[PDB]
Amino acid sequence: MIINHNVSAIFAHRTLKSNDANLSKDIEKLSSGMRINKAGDDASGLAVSEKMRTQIAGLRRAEQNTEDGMSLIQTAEGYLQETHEIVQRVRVLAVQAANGIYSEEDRQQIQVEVSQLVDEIDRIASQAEFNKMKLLTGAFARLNPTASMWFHIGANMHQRERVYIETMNTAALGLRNPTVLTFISLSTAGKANSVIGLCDDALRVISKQRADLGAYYNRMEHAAKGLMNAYENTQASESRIRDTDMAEQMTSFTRYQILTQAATSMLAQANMKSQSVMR
Amino acid sequence: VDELLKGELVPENLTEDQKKKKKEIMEQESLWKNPDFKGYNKTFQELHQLSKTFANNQFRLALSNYQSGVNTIMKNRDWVEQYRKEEAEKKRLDEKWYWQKVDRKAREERVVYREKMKAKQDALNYFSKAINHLDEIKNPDLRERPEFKRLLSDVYRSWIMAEYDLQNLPQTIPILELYIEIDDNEKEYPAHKYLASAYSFEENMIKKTKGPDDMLFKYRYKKNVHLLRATELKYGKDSPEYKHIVNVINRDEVISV
Amino acid sequence: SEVNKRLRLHTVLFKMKVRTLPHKTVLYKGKPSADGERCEAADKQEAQDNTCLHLEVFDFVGSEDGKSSKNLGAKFKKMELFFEGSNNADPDPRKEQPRNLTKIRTYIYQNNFLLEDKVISVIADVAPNGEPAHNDKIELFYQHDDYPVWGTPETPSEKGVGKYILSNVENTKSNPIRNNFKKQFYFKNLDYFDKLFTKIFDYNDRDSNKHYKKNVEALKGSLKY
Repeated sequence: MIINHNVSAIFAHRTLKSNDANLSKDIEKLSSGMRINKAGDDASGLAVSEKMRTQIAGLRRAEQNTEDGMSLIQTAEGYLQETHEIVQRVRVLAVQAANGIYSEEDRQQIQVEVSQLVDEIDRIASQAEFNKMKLLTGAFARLNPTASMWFHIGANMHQRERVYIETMNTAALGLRNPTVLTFISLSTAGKANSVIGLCDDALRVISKQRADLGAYYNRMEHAAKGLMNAYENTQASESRIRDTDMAEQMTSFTRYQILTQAATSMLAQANMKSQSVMR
Repeated sequence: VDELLKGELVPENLTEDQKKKKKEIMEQESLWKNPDFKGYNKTFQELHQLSKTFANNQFRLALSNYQSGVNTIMKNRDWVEQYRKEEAEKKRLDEKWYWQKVDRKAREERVVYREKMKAKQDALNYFSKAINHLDEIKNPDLRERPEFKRLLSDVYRSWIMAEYDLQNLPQTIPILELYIEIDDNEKEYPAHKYLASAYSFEENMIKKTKGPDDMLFKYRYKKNVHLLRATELKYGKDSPEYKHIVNVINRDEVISV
Repeated sequence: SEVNKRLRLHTVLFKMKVRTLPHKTVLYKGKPSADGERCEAADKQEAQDNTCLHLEVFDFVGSEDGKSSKNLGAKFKKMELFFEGSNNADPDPRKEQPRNLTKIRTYIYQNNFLLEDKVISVIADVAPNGEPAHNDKIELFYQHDDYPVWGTPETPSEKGVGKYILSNVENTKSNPIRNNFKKQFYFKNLDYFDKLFTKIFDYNDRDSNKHYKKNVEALKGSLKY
């Protein structure tokens, strides 16, 4: 019998080498929890998985971007609430000042409060801020803006929407002349009567701006709910491609582990087989 | 001679060297042609405000605003006349008592006054725009041109009249004092009459609020000076009107014997 | 076109004292200058020696954006009428028959300060009335940023640059530049200025009618007592 070489040992070692590599690949999938770990497992699957992972991070960030946009809209709408009450107060004061029983001094005492209210309207317009950006001064208007406000509410390049906020000072409300800068007065009964109409126009402008911001807020609420829905579906799609089945992978791991034991047992048999003819 | 006949401030078109320099500047500008260029440093671009083209454009903007204001005033006057004619010419089948006619006349006066005030406010807005446009012509030589003086005088006069008719008397004083420094405008007695009224209003407002005596004396002296000047310009010196105004001012002012 | 005949009907304004004008409109009467390039305003606007009509309308760059008040630039459109022969001895402008037009010059100007862009276009018709087709005596000039110099002739080597008579342009079916110009610009421009002249006449006659009515009202006012 041939003793120079052991072909049976070579075959048993070749089988053992291949199954040992299959065991290593099963350990990688079990310890990391991912079906695809290195290039060569599933190149097409990895490319789709990594594209989905970018979308999942983008959708989650886009959802965060939307809520920040809602915060800015909510913040801006809060400032106009104070502006609305002041103009209502001027409007009730103008009805009283329009009556004929008062004198010049009583109407001047009404104008004393009217001046404070106009100044407070101007102050609100000047100091309304979100993250150090003025909102009510006219920067984000439509006609002659100095800046634009876009909310990036998607995960891709051009998925952004625009928001407009008009000027909300005394001049923009028709309560102050934009060229001369004199404002409304209640010190005369005739002037008080015409102020009543001016307050009505001012209130309509404020009511219109609040409706616009409420419209902006409602749309962002729908988008944020949709982005969360999109995020859940995409992550489920990514998991189905990338994440390994632990129960199924454990079965593969056990099969290869036993195959290694059988190959090792037979390899020890092939080495001893050669000694038979030495007797 | 009409200084506004051409509707322009200065006519822009001679030396051979100047023509050569202009040609070389044009050739230089051709090489560096870039309409998208925007100067980060504004000084060199703001040098354009001293040129003739900038002054012509601003002059025509001011002229357009001034014409709009004058149009407002004249159209309102025509409307008032036509409205009075129409109100007089229409039939009143339910008007049989005198007090009803009195009430109708009062209603017409109310309507006319409201329309007049509205027109005055709009014209004043236009005239203020014209003043702002004329204020930013920074060439001292171009501000010395007869056309500039004519337009400035017209705009100042219209603004003063509108602001006075809106009962904003103190605001007209700086404009009047600027107005009487142009050409021989100091020799027009209406300006001094307006100044006398406005300074009288200022003195009365100081007296009413119990303000400082220095301001009261200053306003009274200015009012008396401009009243006497208006009297002399319209009626002549050593005239009975002049003597009467002298007596009134002597009574009004503080003197020491 | 026959509008050139109509432009001879505006000789009535020569002896008509113009006091009412449209917004941002300039009109004056004068004599031809050296070489007959433009109209020089006369000291007396009612003399019979006046032989030219100058009508100009100006606007502002950025007016279509509502930004005229920002002083972004200047633009205006004007054209000048030139006549020959002294005007009649009678001073009445109401009865005036058309006279012969020596030349018709149109001028389009635009200057954008922000872009440093200046464009000037000039059309001169030195044979206005006499032939329905006088393309050889119609001068077209285009100047951008003061280039080319004023009065620069056009050479056939460099076509489209410099002062070129209308006969130098091609009028093929492939490129009907002659026909496109005539149909689009020239007819409308001449009609616009003719209608402006007629509107000026209408307003300055309504002025006299209003004066007569005002005198009638003043006289009627004395019947109440």
